[PDB]
Amino acid sequence: ATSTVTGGYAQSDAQGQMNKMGGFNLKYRYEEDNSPLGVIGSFTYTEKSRTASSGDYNKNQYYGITAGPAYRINDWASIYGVVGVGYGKFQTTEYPTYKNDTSDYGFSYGAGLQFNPMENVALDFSYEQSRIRSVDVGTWIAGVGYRF
Ligand SMILES: CCCCCCCCOCCOCCOCCOCCO
Repeated sequence: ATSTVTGGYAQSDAQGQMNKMGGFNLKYRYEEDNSPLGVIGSFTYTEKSRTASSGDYNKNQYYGITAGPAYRINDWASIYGVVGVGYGKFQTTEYPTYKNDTSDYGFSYGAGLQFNPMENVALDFSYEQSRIRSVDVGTWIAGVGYRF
């Protein structure tokens, strides 16, 4: 049995003018030595904050917790699909002191590929999609790590 731990930059974009929002992603994958089928869990977090000249301030945070099956195609490539929950927390302050916060969970799902350019190294690329209330958040991920 082996495990693969990867991490890297994540970047979210929602339909509706909610520009790019940067963060990170971590995945923990587990494989058995004698089956191509394993499991992978994924943690994603992005955020963006903005303060206008008017004094107004906005802060958006996105969390995605997903997991699913991972299939090893050959020695250097595997594919995976994940499902779970997405959480969005949106903070807004109308200067000087009017605040309004909203948060809610939604379904999240994703798919990715992991390459092993050397047996102990992993290059991970995935996309994650969540629907929180009516906003659709899409997040691209590129990570790296070790298999051990
Ligand atoms: C979106 C990407 C694809 C989603 C990955 C789904 C991968 C699920 O597995 C598909 C293949 O089925 C697995 C085989 O388990 C049997 C192996 O042999 C067992 C030991 O004797």
